[PDB]
Amino acid sequence: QGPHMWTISKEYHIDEEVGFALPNPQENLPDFYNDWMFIAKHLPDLIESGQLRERVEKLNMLSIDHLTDHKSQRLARLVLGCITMAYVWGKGHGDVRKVLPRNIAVPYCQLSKKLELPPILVYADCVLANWKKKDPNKPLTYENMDVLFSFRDGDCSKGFFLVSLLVEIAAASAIKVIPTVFKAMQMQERDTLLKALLEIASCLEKALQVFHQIHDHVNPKAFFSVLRIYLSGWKGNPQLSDGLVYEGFWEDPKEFAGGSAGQSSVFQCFDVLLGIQQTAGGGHAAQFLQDMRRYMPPAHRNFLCSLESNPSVREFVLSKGDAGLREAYDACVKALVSLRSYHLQIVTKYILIPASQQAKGTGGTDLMNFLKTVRSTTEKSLLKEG
Ligand code: HEM
Ligand SMILES: COc1cc(F)c(-n2cc([C@H](O)c3c(C4CC4)ncc4cncn34)nn2)cc1F
Repeated sequence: QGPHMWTISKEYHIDEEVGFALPNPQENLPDFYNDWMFIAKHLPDLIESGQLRERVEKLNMLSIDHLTDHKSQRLARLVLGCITMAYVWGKGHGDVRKVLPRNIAVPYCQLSKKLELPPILVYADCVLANWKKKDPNKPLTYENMDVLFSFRDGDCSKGFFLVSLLVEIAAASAIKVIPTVFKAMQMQERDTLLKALLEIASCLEKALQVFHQIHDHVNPKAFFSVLRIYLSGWKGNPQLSDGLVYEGFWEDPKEFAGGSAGQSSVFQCFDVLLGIQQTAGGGHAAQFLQDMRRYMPPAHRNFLCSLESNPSVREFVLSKGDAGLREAYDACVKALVSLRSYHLQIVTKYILIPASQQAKGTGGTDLMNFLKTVRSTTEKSLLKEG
């Protein structure tokens, strides 16, 4: 019949409440994995004391066969991924391990192959599956939430991961409007389309207000001098120029990029929907965002290329000579420009200024240039405002 997004199929694994985030993540693994759980839950103490690497090297190789459902496999990825970052970087002062012991590398790679995700911590692990409600009968607010794992005391990982998650959830409230958009275009329902675009804009405007909470829960000194170390990967990294050896799984060292919000499917989703061709051309920013799709869960990666197969919303609006429809489309693009402009100020506070008192991103190239290119591509998609 063809690529028609008239409904969001349950096979895309997009939750009605939390969107691309993992709904009600599992907190405990079966008892068989207690040795992994003790290490993952005590990374601040084990790293600070210099005992982390020895505790990891003492592990027996545990089979992944006892992780029988999706949520336990996602929790185990988050546990193994946090342990791997702590093992590779240690205290973060130049003494790096270039070989991941087989006792963790083998189950980590087996589980990563099973979930079609690389054997490195991704945004879907440390943001989308790394959370819980303190009280299940209370709403999804910062006060009623916590992360499952942190790297070091005072690293601000709770604030950084949770505010990223909250923004991600706020933007997700617009996903349910996508089938209304495609259906209104197919059925030539102008008023329905206009109303749907304004609702998407409203959601993206609310996501910016949610972002303001970053200042209360993250401090620049801790983010840049402490958390930054554990967010780093091994692709174009001079500290691990050939990548990491996953002992017992692969013969040669392998390179994988560190976790990135370029792996967020909700932001890539609205750029695709609005025809902001962030992945077009052969430039660095476009190549990076396309590359980050292979670091997203497979159903979410599938949702994005499915959106790309649908008719263009931008081309539909551009061809109508309808001021009301063009304004509603621009309200969506404007809300993304506003988010990106505010995020540039956040990056200046949390990265640029601390770095100046001491910038390359996950892609190995200047992060300010990447962000400004992404923002500029969005601003240039406005049909009028200039
Ligand atoms: C302490 C605050 C923050 C800092 C320092 C920060 C830093 C960065 C950096 C360095 C990048 C470039 C990509 C990379 O190198 O991995 C990036 C991209 C991005 N960030 Fe953040 N970020 C912050 C907060 C947030 C929050 C709360 C969100 C909400 C989900 C967010 C969403 C994004 C998105 C979607 C991108 C991809 C580029 C774009 O779509 O404009 N960031 N961020
Ligand atoms: C030179 O100094 C630095 C360079 C940097 F690249 C970073 N860095 C990288 C990320 C990453 O993209 C990220 C993540 C990941 C954990 C998955 N999660 C949420 C998020 C929101 N926006 C970005 N997010 N955030 N900061 C930090 C640095 F200090």
